[PDB]
Amino acid sequence: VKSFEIDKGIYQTSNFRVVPSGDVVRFPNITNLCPFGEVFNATKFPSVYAWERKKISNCVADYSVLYNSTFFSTFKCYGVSATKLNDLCFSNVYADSFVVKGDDVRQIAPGQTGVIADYNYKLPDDFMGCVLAWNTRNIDATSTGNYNYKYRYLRHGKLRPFERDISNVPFSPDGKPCTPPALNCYWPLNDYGFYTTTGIGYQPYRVVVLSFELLNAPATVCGPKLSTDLIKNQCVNFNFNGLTGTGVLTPSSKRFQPFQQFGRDVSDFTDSVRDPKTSEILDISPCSFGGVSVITPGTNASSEVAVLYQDVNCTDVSTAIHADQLTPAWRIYSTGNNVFQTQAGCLIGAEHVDTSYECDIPIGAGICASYIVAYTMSLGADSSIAYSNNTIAIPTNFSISITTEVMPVSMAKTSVDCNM
Amino acid sequence: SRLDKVEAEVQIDRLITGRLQSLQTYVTQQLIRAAEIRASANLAATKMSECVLGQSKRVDFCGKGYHLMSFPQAAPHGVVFLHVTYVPSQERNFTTAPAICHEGKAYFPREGVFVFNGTSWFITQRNFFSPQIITTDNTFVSGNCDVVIGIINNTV
Amino acid sequence: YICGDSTECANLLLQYGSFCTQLNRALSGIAAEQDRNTREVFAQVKQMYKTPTLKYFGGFNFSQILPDPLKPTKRSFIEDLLFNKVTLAICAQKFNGLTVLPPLLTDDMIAAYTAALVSGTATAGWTFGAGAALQIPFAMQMAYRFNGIGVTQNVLYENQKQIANQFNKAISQIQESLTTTSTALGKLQDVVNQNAQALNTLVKQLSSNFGAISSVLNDILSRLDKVEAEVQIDRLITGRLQSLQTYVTQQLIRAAEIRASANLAATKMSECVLGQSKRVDFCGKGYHLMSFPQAAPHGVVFLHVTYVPSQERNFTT
Amino acid sequence: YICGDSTECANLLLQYGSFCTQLNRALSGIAAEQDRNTREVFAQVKQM
Repeated sequence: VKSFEIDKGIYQTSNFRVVPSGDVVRFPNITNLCPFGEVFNATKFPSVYAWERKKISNCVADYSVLYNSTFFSTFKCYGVSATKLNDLCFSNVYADSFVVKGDDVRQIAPGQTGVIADYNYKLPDDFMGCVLAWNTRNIDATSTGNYNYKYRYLRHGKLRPFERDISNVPFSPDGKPCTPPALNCYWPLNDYGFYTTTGIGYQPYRVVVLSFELLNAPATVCGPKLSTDLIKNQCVNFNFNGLTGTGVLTPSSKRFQPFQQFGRDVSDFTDSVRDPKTSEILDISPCSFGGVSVITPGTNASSEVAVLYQDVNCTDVSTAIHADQLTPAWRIYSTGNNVFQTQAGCLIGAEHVDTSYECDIPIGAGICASYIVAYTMSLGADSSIAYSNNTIAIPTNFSISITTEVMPVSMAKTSVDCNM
Repeated sequence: SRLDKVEAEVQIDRLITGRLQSLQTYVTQQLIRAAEIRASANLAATKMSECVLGQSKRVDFCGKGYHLMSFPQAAPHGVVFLHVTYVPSQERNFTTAPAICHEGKAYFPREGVFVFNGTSWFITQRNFFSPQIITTDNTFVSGNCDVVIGIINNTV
Repeated sequence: YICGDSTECANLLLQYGSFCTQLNRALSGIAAEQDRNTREVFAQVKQMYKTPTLKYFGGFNFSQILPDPLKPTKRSFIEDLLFNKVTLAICAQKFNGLTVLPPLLTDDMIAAYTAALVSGTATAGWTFGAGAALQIPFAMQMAYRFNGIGVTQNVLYENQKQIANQFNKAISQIQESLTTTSTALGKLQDVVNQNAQALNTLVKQLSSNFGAISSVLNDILSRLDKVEAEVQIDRLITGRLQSLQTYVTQQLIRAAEIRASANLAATKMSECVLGQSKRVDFCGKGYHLMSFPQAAPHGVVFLHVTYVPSQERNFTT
Repeated sequence: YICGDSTECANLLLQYGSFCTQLNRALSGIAAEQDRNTREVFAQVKQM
C-alpha cells in the first residue's frame, strides 16, 4: 500500500500458489524405430497424380534426423514448431510422397492453389503437419530426358482436400467420351521434361507431406522420452501423449469409454485423463492458489500480523510452508497455530475465543478478529424482556444527542487533454 | 531514435491502443463513480430540504433519535449534517387499562394511548411522562361496557 | 483466468502493466460494498431480544413467523419456504481462477436478526429503536397503530376477534400462496440467474478463441518455438483481458443497481418496520398498519400489513 | 454494425466468442426494464 503507518484492517495483497514438486511423464511402452530411413531414403517415388499415403504407427520417432542434416532443401512446418516437435506422441502419422518440378514448392500450402496443387494434390486449411522437399537432380534427371513422370492439368472442377485422380478420362469440356486426337478431346496427362544441365527450376524435387492426425486415438508414435510413475495427491507437472499441464492426480469415478481418452469436463477443462498404462485418473489441476491478506492491528498498538489464505483447507498449507513451496516465500516466518473453519481459509496466527466481541475485523464467514484473537461474532448485546400484562415503561428524563452525518456531493472535477 | 518505418507505426498503434483502453476505462469508471456520487448528492439535497428546513417525521432517516432540529456545515467536497435528535431514557413501570368503564359505557381516551391506570389516576402522553387529570374532554362516549377489559370508576 | 501458468506468458502479462491489481481492487471493493449493504439493511438493532415463546397474543398467531426451538433449524417456517423456493442455477477448487467468497454475515445470524426485528416489533412497544422498549402487550400497539390511519380506538377493541381471524387467515393464505405458487418471487432468482449468465459467459469466453490457433493455453505451448509464440499468446491475452474487463465493468454496474435496491431496502426496514410510515403507497398498498421482515437468499422479503376498507354506501353531506 | 455482410468477415466475427449475443442480451434487458419503468410510473391504477 506504499506507506509506513498502516491502520487496522484486512488488506488484500499478492497471490499465493503451490509450486509443483515432482515431474510425471506417462507414455505408452511401445518401442520401435520409424521407417523414416525407409521412406526418405527410398528408390520408387510416385508422381503427383498418384501420390502415395503411407501410415506410420507403433513407433518411436527421433525428429533429429530431420534437423541434423543438410540433405533437405525446403523444410517448413505449418501447424507445429520445429524444435518442440518430439514433445507430442502423435496418433497414426501419414506420409504423402510425390515428385514435383523445381517450381512447385510455392504451391503446396493451405490455399495458394496455382495449377498442380489445384488440379492434383489439395490440402485442407488447418490440419497440417510439416512439408519437406529436396532436390534430386543427380538421381533421375537425365539430360536426355526423364519422360516417366506425369501430371494432370484437365479436371472438371477443382479438388476437395486429400483426394487423388488417377483415371485417364478422355477430357472434353462437355462430357463427350471422345477419341483423342479429336478437337477439344485430349488426354489430361502431361510429362515433365526433367533434364540434368538445365535450370534449377526444372530440376526434380521429392516432396514428403507429414500429416499429423492429432490425438484421435491412444497415441502410438512417440518421441524419445522417459516415463516416471504416478505421484497421487501431490502437485506435479504433466506430460502425457499430447497433453501437458500442472496439477494434482487422483483415481477416478468414471464410466469411461474404450475409445475416449480425455475429459474436457465442462468447457475445455481436462479434469480426467486415461493413463497410457491402464488406468483412469481425475485431474485437479488447481493444486492450490488464491490471494493472501494481512490482518494487522494498526502499527501503533502492535506490529504482529496474521496471514489469511482464502481458498484452502489448512492441510496443503502446512506442508507447502514446511517444505518451502509457496510463491510468497518468506524469510522470517513461523506458525504457532492454525485456525481453520468458516471456509474462508487458513488463518495463520490466531486463537479461537468463545468470548466474542463487536466484530472489529471482517474475516470471511462470521469470524471476526481483534487486538491476537479470532472469535466468531457477538451480533449484539443479548437480552430478554419481561413481556407480562398491563405494566408499561415510560421514559421520564430524556437527552439530546447531536449526531454527525457525512454526505459527499461532488467528486473531483477533472479533465483530460486527450491529445497529450 | 531507432525507428524506421510502418514497423514503428505498428508499435505506436500498440501504444495508442493500450493507452486508449486505459483512458476509456478511466472515463467509464469515473462515470460510474459520478452516478453513485450524484445518487448520494440527491440524498443530501433531500436531507437538506427535509431535515434542515423542517421537522421530518420519518424515522431513522435524519438522525437516530426523533430529529428535533438539523444544522448543516460545509466540507471539502462534501457536506456534514448535525442532526439534533431527541433521545428519551429513564424507563418506568406502570400498569394500564385500555378503557374506562365508568357507568356501563366505553371511554377510550384520545388517540394518544396509555390511560394511566397506575392505581387508576390519570391519562398521559406516549413518550414524555405527563399525567393529566381525567375529564370528559380527555375521552368520549363509546358504546356500552362490552369490550372494556379494565374497569375504572369515578370519571370526574 | 488470464494465462493459467506457463513461465513466459506471465512476462507477456507484465508487458500490459498492472491490470490484475486493478481488477482485484475493484472486485474487493464490490465485495466490501455488498457486505456494507447487508450491515446497513439488517444490523440496525443493537439490543437483540429473545423470542417470548408464547407466539399467540389475543388472537394473533405468530406461528411460523418466529422460529421454533422445537424445530431443528433456527429459522422460521416461512423463511424455509422461501429458501426452498429460490433455486440456484470441504472447499471449492477450480482452475478458472474464479471463486464465490462466502458472505460475512452468515445466514443463521441473518435469521437471528430477523427474529430480533419481529420480536421487538411484536414486543417492546411502539418506541422501538431510539430507546429500548416500553413493555406494551401488542394489543395496545396496534390500538396505537390505528391512529396513524385516522380512525379511533373503537375499531380494534370492539372487533378484536374478527381482526385476529382475518389476520391469521391472511397469514395462512400467505403460506398457501407461497408454497405452490410461481414467479411472484422473481427478482431474487433474476439476480442469481444474471450472476450465472455473467459467470458462465465468462467461462465460455475462456473456451472461445480470439483469432489464435488454439483456444487454450498449453496446447500452443507444445508447438511454440519463438515470436509466433508471442504472437498467439498476445492475441489470447488481449482477448481474455477485454472479456474479463467487460465482466468487471458489468459487475460494477450491477453492484450500483443492487446498492440502489439496498438503500431502498434499508430505507423501508427503517421506515416501515420500526414505525408507521404515513406516506402512501410506499411501504404497502393500503394504509400500512404494520410491516415485518423475513430473510431471503441474497435479498429481503417484507410482509406489509395494510388496511383496505371496502363496503361502500351512499350518504349525502 | 460490426461486419455488415461479406462471406468470411462473419467467420472472423465468430472467432471472437459470443460478444454479439452479449450485446443483444444487454440491449434487450434495457428494453424490458424501461418497459417496466413505464409500467411502474403510469400503470398504478387498478380501476380506470
